[PDB]
Amino acid sequence: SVQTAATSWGTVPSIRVYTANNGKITERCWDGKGWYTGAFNEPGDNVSVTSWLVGSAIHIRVYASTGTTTTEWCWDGKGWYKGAYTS
Amino acid sequence: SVQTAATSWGTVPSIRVYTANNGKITERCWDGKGWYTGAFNEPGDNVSVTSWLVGSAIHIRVYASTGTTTTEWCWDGKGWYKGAYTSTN
Amino acid sequence: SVQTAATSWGTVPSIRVYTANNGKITERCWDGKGWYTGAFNEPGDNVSVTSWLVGSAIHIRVYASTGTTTTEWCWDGKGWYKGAYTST
Ligand SMILES: OC[C@@]1(O)OC[C@@H](O)[C@@H](O)[C@@H]1O
Ligand SMILES: OC[C@@]1(O)OC[C@@H](O)[C@@H](O)[C@@H]1O
Ligand SMILES: OC[C@@]1(O)OC[C@@H](O)[C@@H](O)[C@@H]1O
Ligand SMILES: OC[C@@]1(O)OC[C@@H](O)[C@@H](O)[C@@H]1O
Ligand SMILES: OC[C@@]1(O)OC[C@@H](O)[C@@H](O)[C@@H]1O
Ligand SMILES: OC[C@@]1(O)OC[C@@H](O)[C@@H](O)[C@@H]1O
Repeated sequence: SVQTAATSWGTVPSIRVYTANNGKITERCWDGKGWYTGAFNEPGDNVSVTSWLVGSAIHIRVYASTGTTTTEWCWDGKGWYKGAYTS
Repeated sequence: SVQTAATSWGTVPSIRVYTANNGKITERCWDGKGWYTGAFNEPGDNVSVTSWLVGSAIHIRVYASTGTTTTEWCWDGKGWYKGAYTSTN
Repeated sequence: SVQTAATSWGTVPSIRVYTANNGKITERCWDGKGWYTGAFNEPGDNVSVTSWLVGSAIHIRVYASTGTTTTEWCWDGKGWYKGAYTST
C-alpha cells in the first residue's frame, strides 16, 4: 500500500499530506478551502515529515528514503531544497 | 510488521497511537491515567496522523491507506467521520 | 527501504529523526548547529514518534514495532526507558 505522512499547523488548520506511491512522493494541501496538489515532488519509497512555526511562517522538513539513502527536503516559504541531514 | 502512527497534545499529555494490523487500524489512548482502546476503527494497511488544538478543543485527522486509496478520518470532539481528503493516485 | 519518523520542537528548532534499518532504530539530532547521533538505540522494523514540551523540557515517545509487538520508549531528559504502552 501507499505510505503517508502528515503535518498541520495553526487553527484553520493548514494540513500537508505526503504520499509515497510506487517510488514517487507527492503532496496534498488543505488551507481551509479544499484539497490541492502542492509543490513537493521527490523520489522515495518512504516519507516522514515535521514542521514548526516561527510566528506565522511555516518551516517543513520532509525525509524521503530510497533503499538506505534518506534525503531531507526543506520548505521555508520559497521553494523546496535539499537539507543538510545525513544518516 | 504492524505499522503505527502517533500524535499527542497538551502537556499531561494526551497521546493517541494508531496501529494498522492485518488490514485493520485500531487506536490506543493515553490521557495521563493508563492506556485504553479508543473509538477509532477503520480499514487500512498504512496510517499517518496529525492533530491540532483550537483553544482546549482537539481535532485529529487520520489518513488510512489500502492499495492506492487513502481515506481521511476526522475527530472534532463528537465522533469520527470521513473527511474531504483525496489524492490523485 | 529504511523507514523513518520525525519530530521537532521550539523555534530553533530541535529535530529528531528516527530510522528503522535492518531491525535497528537509531536517531539523528539537530539543535541548530549541525546533525549528530542521538542516544536512542532500540530494535524495530517500524517507528513512529511524538513529543511535547513541559516548559523548556522535551518529552519524547517512540513506538517501535517488530512483528505484532509495539514497544514504547520514553525520554524525559535522563535516558531512554520502556513505557507502559501496550496494544491489543
Ligand atoms: O500553498 C501551498 C504550498 O506552498 O504550501 C507550502 C508547501 O506545502 C508547498 O509545497 C505548497 O505548494
Ligand atoms: O535551512 C535548512 C536547514 O538548516 O534547516 C534546519 C535543518 O532541517 C537542516 O538540516 C537544514 O539544512
Ligand atoms: O476520550 C477518548 C476519545 O474520545 O478521544 C478522542 C479520540 O481519540 C477518540 O477516538 C477516543 O475514543
Ligand atoms: O471538518 C472536516 C474537514 O473539513 O476538516 C479539514 C480537513 O481535514 C478536511 O478534509 C475535512 O473535510
Ligand atoms: O541532545 C541529544 C539528546 O539528548 O536529545 C534528546 C534525545 O533525543 C536523546 O536521545 C538525544 O541523545
Ligand atoms: O513516564 C512514562 C509514561 O508514563 O509516560 C506517559 C506514557 O507515555 C506512558 O505510557 C509512559 O509509561
